[PDB]
Amino acid sequence: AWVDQTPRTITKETGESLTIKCVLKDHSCGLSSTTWYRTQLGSTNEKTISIGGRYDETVDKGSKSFSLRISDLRVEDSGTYKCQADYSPSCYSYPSLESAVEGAGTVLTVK
Repeated sequence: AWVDQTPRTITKETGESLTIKCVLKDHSCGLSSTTWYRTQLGSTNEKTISIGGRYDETVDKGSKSFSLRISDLRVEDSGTYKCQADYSPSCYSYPSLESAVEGAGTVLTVK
């Protein structure tokens, strides 16, 4: 299993929107949950993104893909974005019991 994250590099203007797409690849079952992270340009700390406000997530099990949309881009949205997909190696047949894979990241530059 691995996650394909697109786009890997992008520049946007303020007030524009970004959609990042992650698709879980080479796995026999669906993903069990997703998480999005941000490290703002200039900083070293990875923050977990809460979905709500200007952040919108759409999970499409079927294509096994999950997408993050950020509205009304601000200059301070600049940074690296990462997606994580949780999954069971055994498709949960073995009790509990998980692993995760993450996308390559998206380097966003606003304005």
